[PDB]
Amino acid sequence: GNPVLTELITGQNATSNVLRFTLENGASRQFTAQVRAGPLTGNCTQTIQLESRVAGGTYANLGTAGVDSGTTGDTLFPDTLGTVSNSSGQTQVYEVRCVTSTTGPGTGAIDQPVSYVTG
Amino acid sequence: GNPVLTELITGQNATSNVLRFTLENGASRQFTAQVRAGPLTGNCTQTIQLESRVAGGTYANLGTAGVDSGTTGDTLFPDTLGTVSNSSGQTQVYEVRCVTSTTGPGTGAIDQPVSYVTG
Amino acid sequence: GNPVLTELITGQNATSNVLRFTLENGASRQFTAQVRAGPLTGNCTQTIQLESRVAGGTYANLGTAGVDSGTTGDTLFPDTLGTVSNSSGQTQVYEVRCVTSTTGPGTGAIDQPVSYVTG
Repeated sequence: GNPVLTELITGQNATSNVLRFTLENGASRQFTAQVRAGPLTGNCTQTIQLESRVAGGTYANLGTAGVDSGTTGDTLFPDTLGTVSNSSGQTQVYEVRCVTSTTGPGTGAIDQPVSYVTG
Repeated sequence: GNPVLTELITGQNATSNVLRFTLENGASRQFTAQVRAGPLTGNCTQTIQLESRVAGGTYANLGTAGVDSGTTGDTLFPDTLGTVSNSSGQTQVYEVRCVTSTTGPGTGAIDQPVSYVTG
Repeated sequence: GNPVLTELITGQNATSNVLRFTLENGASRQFTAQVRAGPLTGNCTQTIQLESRVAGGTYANLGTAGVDSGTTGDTLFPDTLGTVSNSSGQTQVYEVRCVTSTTGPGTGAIDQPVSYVTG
C-alpha cells in the first residue's frame, strides 16, 4: 500500500523536498508538478523540471520540463509530468524531486495552493 | 490513494508538525487530536485546537476546541475533531496543525503514546 | 488507511530515520529490512536489527536480527523481520528504527537502492 506523496513548490528558483518510495521490479510510477507565479514584475521565463534517481545515485531529468515566458502583469503557469520505472530485477528505493528556475529580470509571487509536486 | 498522516503533540503549550495534503474539489477530510498531560503540579486548564488553511494562507480554527481542567494530582485528557473541505473549484494543497495552550500555574508531563493528531 | 513507510539504511554502523505510526488496540504491523555491503576489504560480520518503542519510550529489539559474515571480495546481504503489537487497550503511536552494526576490520560499500527498512 504505497501512499501518494505530495510536496510544495516554494519558489521560482528552488528545489523541492524529496519524494522517496519503493518500486517493485516491472512497476512504474507517474509524477506531476506545476507552479503558478505572478503577476510578473518584468520579463520572466519559468522552468519546472522533475528529477529522479535510484537512492544514492545521481539525479537526472525525469520527463520534459515545463517552460513558460511572459512579461509585466502576466502569470506564468507551467506544468510537467514524468514516470519512474524499475526493470532492475528487484525492488528498489527511488527518489524524486522538483527543481524550478527562471531567466529574466522579473519575478512573480507563488500561488501556493496550486504549486506542488505529487504522485 | 492519499495516506493517513500522524504527528505527535509534544507539549502543553506547543504547535505540532504540519499535516500537508492535496484535496480534490468537493472533497472533505476529517482530523482528530488528543493530548494527555499529568499529574498536574497545580491548577491547570488545557485547551487543544486544530487549525487549517490552504497552503500558504491564514490558519483558522477548525472544529470546537477540547477543554479539560484539573488540580494537583489530576491528569488532563482533552480531545477534538475537525473537517477540512475544498469547494474552490480545483484541487488544492491544504495544511492542518494542532495547537495546545494552558491557563493556570500547573504543568503536566505529556503522555506521548496517546498525544497526537491524525487524519 | 495507514501508509507504508520506507527509510534508507545508509551505513554498516548506523541508525535509520524513525518510522512513526498509529496502531489500534489489538492490531499488528510487520516491518522488514535489509542491507547490502561489499565487496569487503577484510573480515566482516554485519548485523541488522529492528528496534521499536511506544512513542517517547525506550527502544527495544524487534525480531531476530539478521546476520551475515564474509571475507575480502565478499558481498554481505542480511535481512530481518519484526512485528509491532498493541495490546495496551487503546490506540497508540509507535516508533520503529533500524540499527546496523559490524564486527571485524573489513568494510564494504553500501548498495543503497536495496538497503532500506520498510513497512
